[PDB]
This record gives sequence, structure tokens and C-alpha cells, in this order.
Amino acid sequence: FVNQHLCGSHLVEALYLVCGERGFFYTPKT
Amino acid sequence: GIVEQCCTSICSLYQLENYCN
Repeated sequence: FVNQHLCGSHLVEALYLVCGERGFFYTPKT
Repeated sequence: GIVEQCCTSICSLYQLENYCN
């Protein structure tokens, strides 16, 4: 589920699953 | 940032983990 183009909700769901209890930050504009 | 690495181009686990706390 990681090795593809991931955008929007699909990207934040991947972050959620990978990062687990560490949590994550989603910063789409840099 | 994450959009350029994971949305516009193909994501990887290595890159995703850069955004874990």
C-alpha cells in the first residue's frame, strides 16, 4: 500500500498505518 | 515535501517514515 502514488486522504491513511502510535505530521504546502 | 515525494511521484516507506513523529 506504500509503493504507489498516494494523495489526499489516501496519503494520510498510509501515514496513519505506517506511523502507528508515533503519530505523524501532514504538511502538504511547503 | 510529502506531496512531491509521495503524490506527484511514487511514495516509499523510507519517505513516509520521514513524516512520523
